[PDB]
Amino acid sequence: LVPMVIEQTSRGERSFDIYSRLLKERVIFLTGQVEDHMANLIVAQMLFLEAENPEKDIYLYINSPGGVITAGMSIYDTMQFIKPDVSTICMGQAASMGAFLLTAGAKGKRFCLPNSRVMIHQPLGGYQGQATDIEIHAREILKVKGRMNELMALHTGQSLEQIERDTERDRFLSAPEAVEYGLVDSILTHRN
Amino acid sequence: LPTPHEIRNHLDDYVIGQEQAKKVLAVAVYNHYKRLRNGDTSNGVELGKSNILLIGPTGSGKTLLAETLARLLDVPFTMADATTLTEAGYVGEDVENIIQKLLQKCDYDVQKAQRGIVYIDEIDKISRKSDNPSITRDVSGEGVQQALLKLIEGTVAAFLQVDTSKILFICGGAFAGLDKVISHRVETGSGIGFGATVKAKSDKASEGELLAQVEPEDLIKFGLIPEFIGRLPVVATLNELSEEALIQILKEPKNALTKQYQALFNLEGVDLEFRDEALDAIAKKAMARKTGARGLRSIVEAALLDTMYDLPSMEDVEKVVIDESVIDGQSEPLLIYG
Amino acid sequence: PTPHEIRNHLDDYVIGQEQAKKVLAVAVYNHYKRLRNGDTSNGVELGKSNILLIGPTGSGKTLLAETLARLLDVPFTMADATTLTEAGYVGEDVENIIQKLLQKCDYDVQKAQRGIVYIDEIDKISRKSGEGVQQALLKLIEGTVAAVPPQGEFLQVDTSKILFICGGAFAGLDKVISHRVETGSGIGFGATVKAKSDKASEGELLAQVEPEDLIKFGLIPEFIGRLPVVATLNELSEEALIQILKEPKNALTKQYQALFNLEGVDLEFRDEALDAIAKKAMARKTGARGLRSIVEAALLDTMYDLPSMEDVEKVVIDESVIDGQSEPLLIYG
Amino acid sequence: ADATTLTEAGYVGEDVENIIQKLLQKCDYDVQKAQRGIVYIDEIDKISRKSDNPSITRDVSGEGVQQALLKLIEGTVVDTSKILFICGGAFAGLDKVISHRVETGSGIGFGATVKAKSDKASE
Ligand SMILES: Nc1ncnc2c1ncn2[C@@H]1O[C@H](COP(=O)(O)OP(=O)(O)OP(O)(O)=S)[C@@H](O)[C@H]1O
Ligand SMILES: Nc1ncnc2c1ncn2[C@@H]1O[C@H](COP(=O)(O)OP(=O)(O)OP(O)(O)=S)[C@@H](O)[C@H]1O
Ligand SMILES: [Mg+2]
Repeated sequence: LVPMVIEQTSRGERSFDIYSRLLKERVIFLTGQVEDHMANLIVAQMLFLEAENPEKDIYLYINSPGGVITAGMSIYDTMQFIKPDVSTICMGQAASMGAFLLTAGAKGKRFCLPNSRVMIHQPLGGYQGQATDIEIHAREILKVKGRMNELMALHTGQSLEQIERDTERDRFLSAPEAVEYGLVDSILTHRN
Repeated sequence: LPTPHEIRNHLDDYVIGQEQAKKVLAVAVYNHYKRLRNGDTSNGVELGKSNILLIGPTGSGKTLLAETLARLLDVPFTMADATTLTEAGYVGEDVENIIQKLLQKCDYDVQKAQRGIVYIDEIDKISRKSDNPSITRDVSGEGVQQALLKLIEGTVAAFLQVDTSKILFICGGAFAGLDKVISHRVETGSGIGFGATVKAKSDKASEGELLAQVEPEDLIKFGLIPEFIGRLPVVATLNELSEEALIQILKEPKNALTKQYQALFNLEGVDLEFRDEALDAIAKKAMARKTGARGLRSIVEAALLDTMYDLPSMEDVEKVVIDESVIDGQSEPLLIYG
Repeated sequence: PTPHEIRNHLDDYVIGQEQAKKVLAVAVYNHYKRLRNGDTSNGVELGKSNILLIGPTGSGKTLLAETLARLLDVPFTMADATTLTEAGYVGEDVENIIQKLLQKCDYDVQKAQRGIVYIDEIDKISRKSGEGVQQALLKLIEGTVAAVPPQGEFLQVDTSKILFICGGAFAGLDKVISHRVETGSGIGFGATVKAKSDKASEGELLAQVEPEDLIKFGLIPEFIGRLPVVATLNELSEEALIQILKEPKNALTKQYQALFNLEGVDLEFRDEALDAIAKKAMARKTGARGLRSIVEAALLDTMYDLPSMEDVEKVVIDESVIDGQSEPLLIYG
Repeated sequence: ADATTLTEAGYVGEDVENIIQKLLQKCDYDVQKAQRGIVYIDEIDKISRKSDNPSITRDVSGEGVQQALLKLIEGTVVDTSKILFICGGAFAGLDKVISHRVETGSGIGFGATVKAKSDKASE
């Protein structure tokens, strides 16, 4: 069930849900495993907010263990294409594609909760078939791994070699460690 | 009798930053004088009456244009505010007295008064309004507009009967709120996809461009009766003074407020000078206020408020120097003792 | 004047709308011929025949009523229904406008009976208040002694002898008409999609209009009954606007040229330039209304400098001048 | 005097100035004796502005009446700067506003404040 909130305005009472009410304030949610259906929905929300106001910041809370890499790339392109700066805040956890999107936000606007956790790992795939087909798929996944590493180094500011070594295996970093690594900028502990 | 170039040259001596406004007004007024010179109008086609409408943002100088053109012309020129105009048979000032005001200014010269010009200011104030919460009888409103339309169209009414068909009529008044209807019609929707044109709210067409494109339906929706709009084929639209125009009006004019304060301090034997880097800073601040030329006086008054509060009390004062920092509030005005 | 004479004179000031001119001319001739018979020897009473005008915005519906009225010495007034005209909180009753018509006729009620009061934007009050205006306007359209008491003693004139012409730029009326007589779907492969920039058949479709169509549009049955005479106006095509520049007696080109002839300088507009102005006017969607503004602005630059310049015999405007590539060529002499 | 009969200046009906006029009738039209007099007003709560509906139209019978009273109540200009004024009226509904403030307790959950009508504060 989704609670229905009411917003008081001069025109009159308006009916909205919990998610819709926050969307009107330029807020987006990224919950559940990343896929084509959910990823497309997020992209649509970003486009709508840009048309309403191409200057106000668009928030996006990332809370998911990850999902399809291809689906996640669409969200990254939209964030870097729309003029409004996308502010990403990590809530709960952000692993696999979630971690990549966390560091993809506008510089100086990335935040995370004090107890949030971010995990980064190399791309996961796999193909079965003839030898020739397996070779093509192996090259494709390798190329995606290199591109992802370069993008990560661009935001976090670390060297390309450092990112590759740290992505060889799953790496768990707490909120304080994320700031030093470069994934996020500051930590939102209490409202001031 | 004066060519459009002559009126423009002498008109800019007082008004600044309105070259387009003076060009349209000069052409329309010049054409009317040509018809008056030779009223036979042998041509089959009868040119419509050339009535110029002065519409623009507050403080642009619409009333200033009316006064400046009066000096150049020798025909009688009387100014009447529509606020006092009311329906006949009431304590309010009758609208039929406007024509009389033109005769008195001409020394009762009815023969020479038929070629006069009358200007009306604050026309938007008499826009028809719903008489629901109004007083028992809406003396002021659509009644004044309809009565004026009688003379604009051309009728003989009284003294000696005077024909208003050939009497040039010029309208004025700053239409407050008309920019909302104009912007609503011209503005179009914006797409949401990647291949869509998205315009930021800050990067919105200035009010000057919106007024440059107007349609009769906008005036009718504002309150003006539809017949009144048709009678004014010429619509001279003004534009808000730009930053470059504000600085010019701040120094070039003989009665510039800058020199007004300088003479004010001369009473006690003190004088002040405004640095060039400070004149432009004052102009930009005035533009933010959106009050036109009137905002320049307020800005300088506040900046010099402290100077006038303690200068007379102090002794051994010779000169005062004000720069951009002083007006911006960063530091206090400089003063050299002597 | 007989209907034929009325048609000959009106076609000079306004061009096109052949069908609307035939129905409009007969309607005015039948109404006025009845009023002239004030004696009414025959016991049969003469009833008014209200006229209805339907056409796209900018087609000249208002110009047809005003121009036709000028042919006669009777007064003509106009009103707008967008303000919800009514004697109450709904708006401002048009009764005041009726008194204005009386004023034009030296404030004589006898002559005011021949009024041609016209109400524009009538389609804007269609029922979806909207229906309230129509209901209150039913009696006014027909005979009704009640009206604003004039102040010249208080009289009460009837609105039965004054002709009433209601006309508005109905939006979407062509869709309902097509769905009634014309066949075919509007969506699908087999649907007959009408090009927005081509195949301007809206005017022809409007001719096949019946009272049933107006009922669905929103107009109440009582209002439609009040208007027995119905007329239609076809949209002005790109070529039609070109003719309006020269064919009309008081055309824009003739007015500006005559003005320049006063100083001895004659300006001539070539056929190439006329079509250039018409094509851009259609894009602006302003119709014939914007033709005077665009043409004046094009020649405004040279008009201002014309009186000051010396040694001028006759100027000319080329097609490139309209586009701004060059300026009007001047022949020294 | 009656506050309901009063109305904003510039409209038909008795205005604020009429209040002093009635006082003159009681003081045989004597300026000296009028300055030392006292006035009373009844049904003052009837001219209260309708705060529920935002002010969009001139409330001649409401807000306008109070605005005009702001001058003569404390003294303005006949001068009314030396006559005591007493206002009285059976304010209806004022108890609801007071309760909504002092009580400041409501809700559905366990932490809410729910009490029977008997325990609720009386008017
Ligand atoms: N274009 C201008 N050039 C020079 N001085 C100007 C100009 N416009 C305004 N001023 C100055 O501003 C003073 C007052 O401005 P106004 O002409 O009264 O503005 P306004 O448009 O009449 O305001 P309204 O009538 O309330 S909308 C004039 O006396 C001038 O000193
Ligand atoms: N057939 C025509 N011949 C000549 N001029 C025309 C013709 N049709 C329109 N015009 C011109 O275009 C102007 C606008 O056309 P109209 O239909 O009269 O405007 P309108 O009827 O007031 O529009 P609405 O219904 O109020 S939105 C007229 O005032 C004429 O100057
Ligand atoms: Mg019209």
